[PDB]
Amino acid sequence: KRYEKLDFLGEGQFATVYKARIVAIKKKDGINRTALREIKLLQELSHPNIIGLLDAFGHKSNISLVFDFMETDLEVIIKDNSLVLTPSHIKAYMLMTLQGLEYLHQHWILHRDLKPNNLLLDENGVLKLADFGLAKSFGSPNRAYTHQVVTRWYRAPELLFGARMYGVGVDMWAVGCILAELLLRVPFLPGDSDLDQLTRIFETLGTPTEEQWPDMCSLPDYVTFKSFPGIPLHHIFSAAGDDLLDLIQGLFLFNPCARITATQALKMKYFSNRPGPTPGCQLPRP
Amino acid sequence: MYHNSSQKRHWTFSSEEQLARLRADANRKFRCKAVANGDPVFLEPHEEMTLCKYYEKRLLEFCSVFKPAMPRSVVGTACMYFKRFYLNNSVMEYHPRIIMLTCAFLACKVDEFNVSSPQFVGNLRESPLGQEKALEQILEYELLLIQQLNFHLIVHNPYRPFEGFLIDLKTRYPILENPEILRKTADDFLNRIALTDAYLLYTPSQIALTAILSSASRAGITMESYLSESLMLKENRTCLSQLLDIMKSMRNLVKKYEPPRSEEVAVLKQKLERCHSAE
Amino acid sequence: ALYEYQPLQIETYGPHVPELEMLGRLGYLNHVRAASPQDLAGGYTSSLACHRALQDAFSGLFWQP
Repeated sequence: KRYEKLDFLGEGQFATVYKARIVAIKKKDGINRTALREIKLLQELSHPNIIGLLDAFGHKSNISLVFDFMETDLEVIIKDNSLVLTPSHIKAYMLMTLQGLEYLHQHWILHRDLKPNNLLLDENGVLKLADFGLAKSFGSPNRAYTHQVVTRWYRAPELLFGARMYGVGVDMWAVGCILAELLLRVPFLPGDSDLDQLTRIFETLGTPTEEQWPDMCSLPDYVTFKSFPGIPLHHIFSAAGDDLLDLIQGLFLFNPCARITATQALKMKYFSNRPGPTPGCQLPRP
Repeated sequence: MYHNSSQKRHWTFSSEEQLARLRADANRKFRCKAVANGDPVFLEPHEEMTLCKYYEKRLLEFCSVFKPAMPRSVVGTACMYFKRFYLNNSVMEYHPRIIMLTCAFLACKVDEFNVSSPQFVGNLRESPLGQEKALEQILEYELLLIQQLNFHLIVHNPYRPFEGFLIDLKTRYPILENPEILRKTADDFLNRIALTDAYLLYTPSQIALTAILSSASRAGITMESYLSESLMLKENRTCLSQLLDIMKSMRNLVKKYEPPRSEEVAVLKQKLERCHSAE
Repeated sequence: ALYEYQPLQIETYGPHVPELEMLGRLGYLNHVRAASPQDLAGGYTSSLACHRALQDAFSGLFWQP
């Protein structure tokens, strides 16, 4: 329409992404429900740590969504062996993730696809939640959801046990998994199946009991597991200070109610303490 | 949320006069295209308005009998899409029979009410060929509808606000002993309000509260203390006056609402068909 | 350059909504349906529904175009 079409960025299941003059354009059922989901939610959201939908248009049953052009994502940062992730860098990434998530959760929307590659960074080091193709409003009792959301490695145990209803805990668990990947530079819980995912969670964090998770056995795909002791968090995260271990502990609470919210996470001493989060312009670039 | 929504920003208008101007502009902008291409075949804005009221009623009928059961949220969204579409478009350019189905189709996707295309057009009382033709027309106009909505798809309905006030009245307003006795009449008034331009002129919260206080006034219950004491408008007396005037204005829209007459609709339908025969 | 939590400043143009954690104490949850064990097990509480409904009731009640 008014877009130069410069460079190819990537392809997906539902859409293909191109750089255009600078913006990113993502090109009998009718218009794609994943495209409509992205349009309908991002039109109602305006926050510095949420990807901006600048414009939408197309022809027939094909639409082009226009977004801010993002330079990289956390996955590229994490996987880049050259760049060192200092505690200040980790805090900064987590802060922006949580500020975006606090805003999103305030507007009764779950992302449901949090992972380093859906945390896009611009040239100014502003992190934005992107890919709202699985994002969904929450806090309605009538609305029934699917448990297969969140890529397996970042999926919370309540999802892996078939939680139909859930809340911000599905994002916060993925935020813990991202934090764990920022600290280790490798996926925390790389499960090859829904059963291998639950195994790795319980072998690392301990098999939860009815004390730690009151109604775990009421979840429809609950399977009774071997009781593991779980590796103490200080043994996993050797370089993590006590404030960061308290954050990690709260993101990885088995009980999704007890699991810390974005606002609670943001109020934790980890974010208040020294050192302060790295300013956007000083964050590492691949 | 309504308070930072596209609905509030872009689709809540200052007055009926401002609506009538958008609709008048639509009617004369089509006339100027039709004359530029090529008589009393053209519909006047008041006739367009009668047909839109008639088709909005046909959209509600469609959504009411739709299997599987369409949530009220989807129906509200579809009806809002229909109203918004015909602010800036003539029924002489885009047939409201097609646009109303395309409204329902888009609303089902936006409100995450998962139905397949065939089970959607399965709800039409037409031959299999007719249903397949209907589907092709809906798919043709789905992008048109989204364009004319300016890609503002989330609609804030008064129904959740209505639930929030009932929780609040049950919790903080024991003077109203059982607030659930207001539900039926307040719902009846919400339906009537929906037939007007109210959805384009007031907030969903204002609409919901108007329905509740109207239902209270019919019951004989003088619950102005809820506004002053519970909602804390005794502090801000101008905010109270402003709120009472919105609700009076909204009660006045419903009183002066004329439904389309059968004999009038028949004549304008024939006139509408004649406009689409030639284009 | 240390971080300090500031709450999100979003004008609602309507009455004050009570905090999520206060809804139980203030008696709101007596008028919303109880979350089932399975709902609770996933982190869905009756407080979420109730809080969303009050926020929607109060959002823009005072706002004029």
